[PDB]
Amino acid sequence: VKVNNSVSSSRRKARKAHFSAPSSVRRNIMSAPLSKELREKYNVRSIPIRKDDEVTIVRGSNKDKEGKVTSVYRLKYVIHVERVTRDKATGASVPVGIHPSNVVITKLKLDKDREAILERI
Amino acid sequence: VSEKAGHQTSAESWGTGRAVARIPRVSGGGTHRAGQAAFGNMCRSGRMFAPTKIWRKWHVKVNQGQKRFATASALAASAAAPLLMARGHQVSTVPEVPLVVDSAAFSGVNKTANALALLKAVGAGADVQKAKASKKLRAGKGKLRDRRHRQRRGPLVVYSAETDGKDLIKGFRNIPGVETSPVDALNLLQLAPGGHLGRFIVWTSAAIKELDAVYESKKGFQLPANVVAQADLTRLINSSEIQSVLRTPKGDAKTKRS
Amino acid sequence: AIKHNQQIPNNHFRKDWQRRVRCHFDQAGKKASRRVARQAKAAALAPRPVDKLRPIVRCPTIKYNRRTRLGRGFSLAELKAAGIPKLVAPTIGISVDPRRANLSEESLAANVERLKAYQARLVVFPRKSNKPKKADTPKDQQTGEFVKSVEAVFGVERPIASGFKEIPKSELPSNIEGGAFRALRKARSDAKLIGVREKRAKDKAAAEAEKSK
RNA sequence: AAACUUUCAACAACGGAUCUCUUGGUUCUGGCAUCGAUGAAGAACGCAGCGAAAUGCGAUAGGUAAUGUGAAUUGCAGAAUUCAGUGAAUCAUCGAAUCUUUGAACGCACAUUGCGCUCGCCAGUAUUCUGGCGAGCAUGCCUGUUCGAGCGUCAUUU
RNA sequence: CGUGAGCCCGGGUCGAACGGCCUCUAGUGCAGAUCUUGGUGGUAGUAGCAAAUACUUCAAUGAGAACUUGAAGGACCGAAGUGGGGAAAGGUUCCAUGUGAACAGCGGUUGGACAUGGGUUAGUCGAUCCUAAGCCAUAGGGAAGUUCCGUUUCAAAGGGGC
RNA sequence: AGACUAAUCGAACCAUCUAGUAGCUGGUUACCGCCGAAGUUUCCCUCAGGAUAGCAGUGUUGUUCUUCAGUUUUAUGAGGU
RNA sequence: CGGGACCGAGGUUCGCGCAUCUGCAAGGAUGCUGGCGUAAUGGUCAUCAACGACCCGUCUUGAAACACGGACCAAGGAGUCAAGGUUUUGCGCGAGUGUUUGGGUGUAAAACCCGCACGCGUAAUGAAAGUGAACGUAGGUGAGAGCUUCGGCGCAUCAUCGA
RNA sequence: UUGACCUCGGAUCAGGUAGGAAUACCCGCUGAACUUAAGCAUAUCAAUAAGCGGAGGAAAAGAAACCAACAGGGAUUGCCCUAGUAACGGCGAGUGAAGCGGCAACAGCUCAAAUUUGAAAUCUGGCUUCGGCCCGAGUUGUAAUUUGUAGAGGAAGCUUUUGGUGAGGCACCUUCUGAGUCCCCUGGAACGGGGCGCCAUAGAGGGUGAGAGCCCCGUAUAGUCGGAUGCCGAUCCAAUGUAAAGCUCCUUCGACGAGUCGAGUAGUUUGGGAAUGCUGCUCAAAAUGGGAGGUAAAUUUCUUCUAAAGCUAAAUACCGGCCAGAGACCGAUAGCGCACAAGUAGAGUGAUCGAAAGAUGAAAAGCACUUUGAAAAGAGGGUUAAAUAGCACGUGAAAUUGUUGAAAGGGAAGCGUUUGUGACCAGACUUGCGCCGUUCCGAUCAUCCGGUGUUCUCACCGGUGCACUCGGGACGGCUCAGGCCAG
Ligand SMILES: [Mg+2]
Ligand SMILES: [Mg+2]
Ligand SMILES: [Mg+2]
Ligand SMILES: [Mg+2]
Ligand SMILES: [Mg+2]
Ligand SMILES: [Mg+2]
Ligand SMILES: [Mg+2]
Ligand SMILES: [Mg+2]
Ligand SMILES: [Mg+2]
Ligand SMILES: [Mg+2]
Ligand SMILES: [Mg+2]
Ligand SMILES: [Mg+2]
Ligand SMILES: [Mg+2]
Ligand SMILES: [Mg+2]
Ligand SMILES: [Mg+2]
Ligand SMILES: [Mg+2]
Ligand SMILES: [Mg+2]
Ligand SMILES: [Mg+2]
Ligand SMILES: [Mg+2]
Ligand SMILES: [Mg+2]
Ligand SMILES: [Mg+2]
Ligand SMILES: [Mg+2]
Ligand SMILES: [Mg+2]
Ligand SMILES: [Mg+2]
Ligand SMILES: [Mg+2]
Ligand SMILES: [Mg+2]
Ligand SMILES: [Mg+2]
Ligand SMILES: [Mg+2]
Ligand SMILES: [Mg+2]
Ligand SMILES: [Mg+2]
Ligand SMILES: [Mg+2]
Ligand SMILES: [Mg+2]
Ligand SMILES: [Mg+2]
Ligand SMILES: [Mg+2]
Ligand SMILES: [Mg+2]
Ligand SMILES: [Mg+2]
Ligand SMILES: [Mg+2]
Ligand SMILES: [Mg+2]
Ligand SMILES: [Mg+2]
Ligand SMILES: [Mg+2]
Ligand SMILES: [Mg+2]
Ligand SMILES: [Mg+2]
Ligand SMILES: [Mg+2]
Ligand SMILES: [Mg+2]
Ligand SMILES: [Mg+2]
Ligand SMILES: [Mg+2]
Ligand SMILES: [Mg+2]
Ligand SMILES: [Mg+2]
Ligand SMILES: [Mg+2]
Ligand SMILES: [Mg+2]
Ligand SMILES: [Mg+2]
Ligand SMILES: [Mg+2]
Repeated sequence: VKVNNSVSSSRRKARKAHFSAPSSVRRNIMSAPLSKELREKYNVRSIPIRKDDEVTIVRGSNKDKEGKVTSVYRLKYVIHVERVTRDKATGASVPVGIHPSNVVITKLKLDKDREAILERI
Repeated sequence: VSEKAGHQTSAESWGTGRAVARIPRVSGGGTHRAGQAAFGNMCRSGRMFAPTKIWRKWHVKVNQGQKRFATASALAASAAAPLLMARGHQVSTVPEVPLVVDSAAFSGVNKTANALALLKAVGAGADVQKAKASKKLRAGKGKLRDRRHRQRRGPLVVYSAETDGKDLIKGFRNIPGVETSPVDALNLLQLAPGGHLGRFIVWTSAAIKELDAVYESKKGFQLPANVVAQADLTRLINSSEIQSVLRTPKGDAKTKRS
Repeated sequence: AIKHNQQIPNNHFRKDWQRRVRCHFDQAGKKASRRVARQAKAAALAPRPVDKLRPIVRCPTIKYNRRTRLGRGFSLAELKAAGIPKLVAPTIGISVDPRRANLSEESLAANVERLKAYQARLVVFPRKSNKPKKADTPKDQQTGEFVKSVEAVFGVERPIASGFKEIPKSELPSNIEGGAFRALRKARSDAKLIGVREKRAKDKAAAEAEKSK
C-alpha cells in the first residue's frame, strides 16, 4: 500500500495533476521503454522521448511500423512518427497520435545532456 | 451540507391576490431567477428538509466486557471446522482447525516470496489464491469516491510482538486478503468480518503460548460461563436418564386423517 | 404542552444553542499531537526528567482530607530544613511554592525526607566537565541508568491510610465511659450552649452577686 | 366508402428524462502565521503576429534579469543556428528589477486628464517670460535643531 | 410467477459497468399542496396585423420587387411644419463597400440589422477664470465612536520688495 | 386630498434579525394481514383549542378444577310517573 | 323405487361397522370407450353484445355536486437530528456498574490496554438543628404455582393484623 | 545692554511614526425586536443580532487585598465532575454559577516608596568610526541595590562566576534505485478470455484506443548525488578575582501605591438574595491599618491575604488567509449562487438583486469528388467499429406531432362480470421405465497392498464368457405410465 501522509491516493487529485501538468512535468510522464539491446547496453529501463529518437510501435493498429519521431506533441500527450500517417477526405496525409507508452525506443539521439541523463540512472 | 445552502437570498412571499402559490419568491426583474421560489424543500434551488448536521451520533459506545465477550466468541468460533467452511474459506486440506505453525518457520518471512510459500505449505494456499482471483469492480458510486475494488478476505496471521518480532508483517502486505495481527490486540473487525463468525486464523507457536497470558492479564474480565453446560442436544435427549421417564409417544409423525 | 405522567423537562435549549455546539472530532488527533509534543520536550530535556519534584499535601476539605495528593511546590520551611537554597531548587528539578505554609510538624517532616531522598538519588553534572566543583557529582558516580519521569517514581504511595489493621485481644482499647453516642451528643450540646453558659457566668445575677459582695 | 375523432404498434419528429461518468462542491482532520505611507486591498485604462472574453502582465507591459531542467510552442508561418546551444518552452524555481492613472492617497481640486508654488538642468536675446526634463510641497504626533514671542521671570549693566 | 407492492424471460436500440443473498446505514417510495423547475397541448391557422387623407405607370437590378433605385404623374406636412440647428440623454447609430441566417409582428435585392474598413484638426466656439443659492476643509467645541456643529470664531492665520 | 415622497404611502425602498409566531387553511409518497373508535365527564380569558377520564391497540403477567353475566326464576325493598 | 343437476377434495395398510368363510356400497372415483395430438382446448389484445358503473383528493353530520385544488408530461417534494426523560424488548456484569476527561500503545481519526477520582445505586425522613431502620426461623392469618416421605411444606403476588 | 530660566510658537529644519485592508477566532463599548409566557407590561429571547473602536497567530487572563473553616490548599487557562445543584423568578414561563476532586500544561518576575553624595557612576543625536570627542537630556532624579517569598546594616565561616572545538542527530529542500508488452481466440484497439512465467519492505492511485503488480508516471524500505542556514550536545584543551553573587545566625530596623478604600444614592447587570460587578453624583479614610469570611446592625475574638503600578510561554479558540490528507457525503433541478469567459450576462437612480449553461469520436479521420438548386441544402459517394455518433453531436423516456398498418364511432369516452368474432401467442405432446428374443466388452469367487463404520470397499490379477454369467447399441414382441376434449 501507500504509507506517506504527504502523498494523496485520491482519484480526483490524481487526474487533475495529470491533465494540468506543465510542459516540464509532461516531459517526464511521456516516457517509453528502451529495447532489449539498449537496456543491456545502458542499464536503463525507460527515458522520456526526444524529438529525433527512432521508435517502434508495439500496440494499436500500427503495432509493427517503425520510424523516426517527428514531433513530441506534449499538449495532446502524443507522439508523431514518420510515415505513420492517415488520409483526410481531400487525400492529404496527416499524422496519427501515438502515446509514448505504446512504443519502444530502438535508437537514441545521444547528446551530452542525454549522455549525462543515462549515467545518472 | 453547508449551513448557508438554500438561504443565500432575500426572497419574500408575494401573498395572495396574484394567482401564484404563497411560497417565497426571488425579487428583481432581469434574470431567469426573477419570480422563482427560493426557500423550501420543494423548490429547485432551496434547502433540503432538515439539513444534516455534524452533531449526529457517529460513534457508538460499546461496553468493554461485551467487546471482550464477543472477541472470545470470535476466537472460539475460529476453532470450528463447520464455521470456517460456512464462512467461505478453503480449508479442505488443513489438518487441524487451530492451525499453529512453529514460530521457527517465520524466521525468513520478511520477504513476500517466502511468506507466500509458507502459507502454501501449511495448507492456506487455496484461501490465498481465492482472494487474489476475486478482485472485481464494485457497483455504484463507490468507485467515484474512493472505493474501486472488492477482493475477499483470506487467512489471518497471528503472531507475538515480543518473541516473533515485527518483521513478520513486512512479508504479508502485498498478498491480497492476507492480514496480520499481534496476539495482544486481536481486533474483532478482523475476527468476524461483516458480523460472520469463523475467520481462518494461522497462529504461530509463540502466539499460542501467550493466548492464556493475554486473557489472564485482562483485569475485570473472567472467561464467561454458559447458560447450557452440554451444548449437544442429541445426547441430552437420547440419554438413558431422559428416555426412561417418557410416558411413550401418544401419536406419530404423520397423523391419520379423521 | 405536558400530556402524560412525565418528568417536568429541564432542557436549556432556548438561546440559539446551535451556534455554540462544540463537537470533539479531533479527540484522537489532539491526543496524537500531545504525544508528539511530549516526545519533543523529553528529547530536549534529556537527560533531565521531563517533570519536577512536588510535595505531598492533604486535600483541603472535610470530604477529602482523608486523602493526600501532590502539591504545587515545596514550602520555604521544607526547603530550608532540607538544606537547599530557595533559588537553587528550580535549577535542579524541584518545584518551589512560596505561598504555602506549614502548620504541622508531621507534614513538614514528611516533605523534608522526600527532599533528602531525591537529593540522594540526584546526579548533577558539572557546569563545565573539565573542572568539577564541590557540589558537582563526580565522574565515577555518574552511571547512565537514569529515570524518565519523576512523578512515576515519586508519586503518592498510600494516598489513604489503610484500614486493615489487626491487634491482639490483650491490646484491645477501652470504651468511652458514658457511651460513644452520648459522647457525640454531649459534644454537640456544649458547642450549642457555649454562649448561654458564658453569658450567665458573668450573669446579671452573678454580676449582682459580684456587686452585692 | 372516404374525411374527421379515438386506441395500439413500427419508423420519423419535439423534448432532454434515465443510465454511466466527473480537473467541481461539501464536511472532517493535520500543519503554518505572512498586507500597507519602502504606498495595501479595490478600481480604471492599456500590453499578444494574427484576441473579443478569461488568465497573466504594466510603456522593460500574455512580460525582463537570475537559477534549474534539458529540445520545444502549436490553430498557420514564424525559432533550424537556439543542435555544443554561451540553451527552446504559454516550462519550473525565483533571492534582481520594471511597475501607466488612481485608491488610506499625501500641493489645492476633480462631474476638469483643472489650477498652483520651490529648486536644478537644457533651448528661445532672459534672475522675473515661454517650452521640455528631473526632484519636490498633506495632516497629527514624537525626539532633537535653529529662529523667535511674552514686564511669566532672574542677574548685571544701566 | 405472485392476492398485491413487484420479480423473471423473449424481441429491438445501446456501449461499460452490474447483480443475488445475510447484516449495517439513510437526504429511501408521490396524483394532487392556486406545490417548484423545465418542456408540451386544445383553444387555433383562431383573435387579430383598421388613428396620422394615397397612391399609379415604365425601366433597371435581382432566383424572387406593393413597401429597392431612376424617370413621369397624383398627393401630404403648409414656417407654433413631417423643414434647418442645438441643450439634456444616447454612444458609433455617422460614411463607403459587401451580405447566408436572425431582426425590421407582410415581403425585402433595402436598413439605425450583420461583416470589414474609414471618419470628429481651434490663441479667437465651449470648458478652463469669477461668484450665486449652497457644499466642504482650517481654529475650536461636542460625541463611546462611525462622526456632528463651526466658515470667521475666544486663532501668534497673510501678502510683497532689495 | 391622508395628498405627494421613482407605476410603492393611514408611514417608501434595500439587506439582516428570519426558516419571526400562527389554537387557522392546504398538502403529507409501496402492498397484504389482524384488531378497531369518538364527538361524552370535569377544569381552563374555556366556546374553531387544550389537560382529564371514557371508548381502542399493542406488550405482557397470575394462571388456564381461572370466574362471572346489558338474562330469567324465587324471596324481599325503594319510587310517586 | 325412479328422472335430473353440481361436485371427486384426500393419496401405501391401520379405523368404526356389515356380511360370512367370498368379501363389501364400510375413514373422499373408479372402470370401459371414442375423436384429436394441434392452435383443437387455453391465454392476451381489439371489437361488438347483455347487465351494471356519477370525478378524483379534501373539509364535513352529509360531495357526483351549482363546495375548493386539478390543462398535460418528466424530475424534485414534506414526522429528520441532538440533548434530556419515561415505558417496553434484546444483551453484559451484577451490590455493584460505566475504558475512551486523560495516559500507554498502535498496521495511526481504527483496534488493544490502564487507573485515580466521579456519576447512578446501596437509607430514609425533616423547613432545619438533626436523628436514622430485627421482640420473633425478618412475624401472624387467608389464598396461592410447584414439590411431597401423602402429613405436609408452600416461590412470586394479593388482602389483612402487627413490628 | 547682555546673558540665563519658564511657558508658548514657526520651519518643505534632521530622523521617524499613525491612518487603510482584514475582522473566522480574540478584547471592549453600544444595543433591539421578532419569540416564550397559550393575552401582556417585569421576565424571556439576550447581557444575543445589527452598529462602533482595537490586536495577534492566537488573543485575553495570570503570579491572591484568592479559596476555605480543613490534618488546610496555593498564578492563569482548558476538559470531566460539581450541576440543571445553591440561588434568582408576575417564585409563573423560565434562568442558574462557584469551592473541593481527576486531568492537559506548567515559570516566574519588573517598578514607586531609601542619599552614588568621596565625586550622574546614566542616556538620545552629530562627527569620528581609530580611540573617543562635542551639543543636548537629566538633580522637579538617569545608572547600581531592594519588591514583602522579603530586604538593609552587622561578623565569622563556607561557597559561586569565564572563553573556545564541534559527531550527528535532528530539522530544509534535491538525483537515483523491481518485475512480460511471451503464444492463441474475440475485438477497430486487449487493459478481456485461455496457457506459460516474473517482482513484491512495492497488489495505494492515475494514464495508456475496454477490468494492466510486471507499457509509463508514481507507490514500499532505506541510503547516496548534493548543497543553504541556524538549534542542541560528547570528548578535549584556556584561564583567572577584581570587588559581584549566594548560604547559617540573631540584635537593630524594615520606606510598601488617595478623590483611592469605604459609605449613601441612581441606572444597568448578575445565581448573588437589606443590593454580585460596573458606571454617574455626594461624602470621603487609616496604620497592626485595610479588605474578604454569601442576612442588615452594635460589642468582643478568630482565620486568610496585602488593593488602588507593570511584564510573562504552554495547555485553549478559530478552516477567514496559505498548504496538505481524507469521507458508509452530493453527483449537473444534486453539491457552494458559480464543475463552463460566475458574482459573469442581465435588472434597478441607488442601496442591492443575480441566473441559465458539463459529455461526438480511440483518433477530426469534422464528409474529398459528381449532380440538382440563386442559395440554404438535397441525392449519390466517401471517413468510422458505429453517422441507429455530423459539431442542432454519449444513451434519447413521456407529454405533444407526422406517415404507414389494424380497428371502432345515432347528443361523451373510459371501466366491471360474461360470451361470441378476428389477430397473435406460451405451454403440453414427440416418448420413458420394465420383461423376453441379436452383436461387441467385463461379472461370481479367491489371492496381494492400502483404507475403513471391523466388515464393507478401491487399487494388480487369476473372472474367459453364442441362445451360460455381467454390462452396453444395433433391431422386434408384451405390460405399465403418459397430452387435449368428451360419452
Ligand atoms: Mg386562473
Ligand atoms: Mg377498450
Ligand atoms: Mg466508451
Ligand atoms: Mg425526501
Ligand atoms: Mg418522483
Ligand atoms: Mg408529478
Ligand atoms: Mg398546478
Ligand atoms: Mg382572421
Ligand atoms: Mg384594431
Ligand atoms: Mg415662434
Ligand atoms: Mg431642433
Ligand atoms: Mg446610414
Ligand atoms: Mg418581417
Ligand atoms: Mg423574410
Ligand atoms: Mg463640516
Ligand atoms: Mg378623510
Ligand atoms: Mg407614486
Ligand atoms: Mg415566513
Ligand atoms: Mg382564568
Ligand atoms: Mg375547520
Ligand atoms: Mg385520551
Ligand atoms: Mg316529580
Ligand atoms: Mg332422488
Ligand atoms: Mg383462441
Ligand atoms: Mg378460444
Ligand atoms: Mg362493450
Ligand atoms: Mg346504470
Ligand atoms: Mg393523496
Ligand atoms: Mg356544512
Ligand atoms: Mg346542487
Ligand atoms: Mg376552502
Ligand atoms: Mg381550477
Ligand atoms: Mg475513566
Ligand atoms: Mg462508584
Ligand atoms: Mg406478611
Ligand atoms: Mg406571547
Ligand atoms: Mg400564541
Ligand atoms: Mg401579541
Ligand atoms: Mg456584532
Ligand atoms: Mg498577552
Ligand atoms: Mg446528579
Ligand atoms: Mg439570563
Ligand atoms: Mg439601585
Ligand atoms: Mg447596558
Ligand atoms: Mg446593584
Ligand atoms: Mg497582561
Ligand atoms: Mg453504436
Ligand atoms: Mg452513438
Ligand atoms: Mg444524441
Ligand atoms: Mg409518444
Ligand atoms: Mg351531431
Ligand atoms: Mg377469445
